[PDB]
Amino acid sequence: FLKEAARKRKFHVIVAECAPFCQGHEMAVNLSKAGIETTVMTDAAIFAVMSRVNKVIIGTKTILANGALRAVTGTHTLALAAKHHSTPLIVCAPMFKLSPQFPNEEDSFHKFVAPEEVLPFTEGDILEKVSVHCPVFDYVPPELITLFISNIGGNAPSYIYRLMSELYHPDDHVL
Amino acid sequence: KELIEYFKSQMKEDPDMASAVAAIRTLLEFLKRDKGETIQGLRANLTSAIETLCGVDSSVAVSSGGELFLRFISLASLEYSDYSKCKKIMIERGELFLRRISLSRNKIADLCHTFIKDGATILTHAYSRVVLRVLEAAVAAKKRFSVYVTESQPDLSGKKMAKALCHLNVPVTVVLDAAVGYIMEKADLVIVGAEGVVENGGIINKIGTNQMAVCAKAQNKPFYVVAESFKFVRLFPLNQQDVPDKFKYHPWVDYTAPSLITLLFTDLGVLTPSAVSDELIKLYL
Amino acid sequence: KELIEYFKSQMKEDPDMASAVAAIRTLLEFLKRDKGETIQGLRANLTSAIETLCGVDSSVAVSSGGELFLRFISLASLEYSDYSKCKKIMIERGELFLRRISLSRNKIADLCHTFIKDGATILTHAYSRVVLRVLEAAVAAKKRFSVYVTESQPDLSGKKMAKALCHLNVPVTVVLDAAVGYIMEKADLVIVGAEGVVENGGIINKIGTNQMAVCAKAQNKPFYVVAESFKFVRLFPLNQQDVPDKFKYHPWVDYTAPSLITLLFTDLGVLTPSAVSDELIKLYL
Repeated sequence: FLKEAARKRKFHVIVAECAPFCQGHEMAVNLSKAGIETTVMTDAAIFAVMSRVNKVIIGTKTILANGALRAVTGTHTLALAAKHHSTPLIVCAPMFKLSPQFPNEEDSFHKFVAPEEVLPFTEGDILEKVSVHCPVFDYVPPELITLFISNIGGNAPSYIYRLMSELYHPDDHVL
Repeated sequence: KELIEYFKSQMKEDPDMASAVAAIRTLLEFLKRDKGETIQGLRANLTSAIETLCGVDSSVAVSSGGELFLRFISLASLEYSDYSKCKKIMIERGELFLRRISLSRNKIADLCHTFIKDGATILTHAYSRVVLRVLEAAVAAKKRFSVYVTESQPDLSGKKMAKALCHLNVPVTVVLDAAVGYIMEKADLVIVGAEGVVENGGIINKIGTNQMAVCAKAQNKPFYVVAESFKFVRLFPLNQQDVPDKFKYHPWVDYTAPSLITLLFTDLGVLTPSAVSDELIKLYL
Repeated sequence: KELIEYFKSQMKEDPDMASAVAAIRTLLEFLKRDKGETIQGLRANLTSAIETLCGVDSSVAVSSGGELFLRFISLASLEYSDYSKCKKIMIERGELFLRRISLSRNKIADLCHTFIKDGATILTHAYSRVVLRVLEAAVAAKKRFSVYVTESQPDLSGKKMAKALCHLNVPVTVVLDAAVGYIMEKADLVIVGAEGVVENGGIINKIGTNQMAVCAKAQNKPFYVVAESFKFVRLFPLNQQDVPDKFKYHPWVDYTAPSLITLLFTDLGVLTPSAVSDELIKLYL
């Protein structure tokens, strides 16, 4: 979505890396390879830099039933900052990323991986006392989202329920 | 007459049962009495009965059930424009509709009881059979939680709700009507029943519900609502004054905007504040 | 003893008068009884009396008045470190302080009654002498307005306020404690009394005040507060739980954040929620 418009428009892209798995560096490099004037930064400076930002475009892992998302860790704070500054937050996700479930569940929402990425094993004896948690994903409510760009055109989160009714059958929700 | 008496009889064998379901049962039972074979005579006689019933019981649910019955008869009229086999097919469809509406409460409980977690605090305003069923199914699911009920000063029904909840071995607690803001921070979610669902998504509930929703919005507290499908009404109040005065009568009801509601648990499924408008548009009531 | 009896006597000749002013009068009157000529004996005997008085009357105003009296004695102690002429000068200064605190109510009314316009609707929660004086001065200024008072379910004092207001030939109206959100749109401003002003600017008032302030914030309604200067207390509650339990005791009081308050009408002048912190810092109480 970003590199398709760089051939006819010129803009500035800010990329916030992910603390557990710094995957934003690859995206920043791939974008700079096309001449888009990209920048890389940490999550701690999200709100500090989100006063000069004009738009936000992100990707999700799955779309829930009430229009909320299961995105990588750090997207909830991004949506909060967007809502504080009243900036539109666009979500580019195909139709196969749409799940027919509401935030029913509890605790098993996020995928927890080994704490090696957050705190290394070479710390010392403090690892027996310190409790480390490494959630990969997080929950983003629908109220902080503005638009959903899909293969069938953009739509509002308040219409995602209809897409659910259009995609899946109510008896196959539990599977 | 017989309409008043039959309504009160159905209300009295089981107190539990709501007024709108009893009204629909009375309307269908009086449908067997109909002798006229013209469609406007059936329409006017039944519409007269629904208005009289609504006069007897000033509630939004009765009017909603009456509007739904007339819309269902209008669909069964667009069947063939017959009123020769139409009355028969209509009676069968109505019986099916009544049996289907009977299971609404169980469906709502089985679908809403999953949003309650162990160790969480719930905040309810007034007594409601739907929230009671949800809580009974949650405690039936090997869950433990605490509940806070508002005393509901207009009529002391919150104490009845607390008694019925404490009877189920749950640590219930009654708070003052003016203390809804003091205990809002000690609540994880809010679940209340709705007397009637408006066109946009808001709810018409007891006088002490909109202020609680406002406090929930002020503290990012999930405000859930549980209501059946026969409570959908084609109203669109813009404020507390646009609500019809016949439903309020110290008013006895208020309107809550959909922006303060998180989700809706109905027999048709778990819905958002906007999906009800789609449903109402599909019915063309 | 004599402290309890003197407090109750001063409370009983005039009911109108608040508890903190009566407590300050009793403390100054018992100051004449003091025979010890050491400063810690005077300090401890008087501090014992203030704690006993606070035990008898569970209110934030009494504690505020006691804290202010001890701070004023500490200043009169930093006078010379004498306790030879110090007791005398202290008694004179205390008499002056009492006469000055007597006019606080009139000053607050004359300063707050100007913010009420002709034809406006006012919303009050519970009975308060300060809001009553403000309304009496406004109607004394050839003004006409309507008032809505909450019944205050914990103790039926809202009805007393409505009676005292209707006695002044004003179209008062009593609403339910759960109806604060239904009549919020029909109110132009909100004026209520404060039992105690916290360090940041919030107020400790009846249990049904924070929810009203929240509704006022949700509808951009001016929320004014009227309180005296002897009600300033060095507390900083972060939520409804940080408030001391001795003041709450179904709690009888709640805390309101300063972000929901528009202005403050005190005997020191019309102030904003932040100027009270400056005043408290200047006193070093």
